Amino acid sequence: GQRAVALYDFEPENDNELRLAEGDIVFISYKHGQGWLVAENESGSKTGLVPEEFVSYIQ
Repeated sequence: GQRAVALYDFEPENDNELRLAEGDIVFISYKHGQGWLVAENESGSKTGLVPEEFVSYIQ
């Protein structure tokens, strides 16, 4: 997936959503819909939905 980093902490509230902490290394697999990306964690051991505005792509 495409290299990115988490901008803010993200508290899920749902089993479909992936918890983030500010500064986490992640990889974006695809866009699920308006406002939602499917992401994997640094090692690829976990995957889930995160807000589109809570990540930035690594240049």
